[PDB]
Amino acid sequence: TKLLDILACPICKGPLKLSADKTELISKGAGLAYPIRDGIPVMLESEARTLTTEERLDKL
Amino acid sequence: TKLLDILACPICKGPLKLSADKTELISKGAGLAYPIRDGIPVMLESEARTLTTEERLDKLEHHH
Repeated sequence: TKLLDILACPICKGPLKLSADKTELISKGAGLAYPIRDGIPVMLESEARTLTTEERLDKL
Repeated sequence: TKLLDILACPICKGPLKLSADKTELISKGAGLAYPIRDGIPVMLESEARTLTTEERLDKLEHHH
């Protein structure tokens, strides 16, 4: 069991992925990216970054 | 690399370990366990459980 498997999106309760630059926790389920600051995942809609269009699309 | 490699205790900045029952992020460096509530790791001292005497001791592998 790994941490990323039990954390969930504060807004949609959906799965989170570690961003490629590893500074955020991505919630596609909500079109949001929670920032990781001072070593804490900042789970607040107020602090989250809105995913860009390209980020919301499916690479597939 | 894994998430636990990037996260640090907000108090002492030391490593964090997922607890046995997976409901807490323990910070031995701070003697606290941060609860994970409904998928959110609430990492504030005011919300943490202070580690017991047994948890704070060094893990003894072999007999003595």
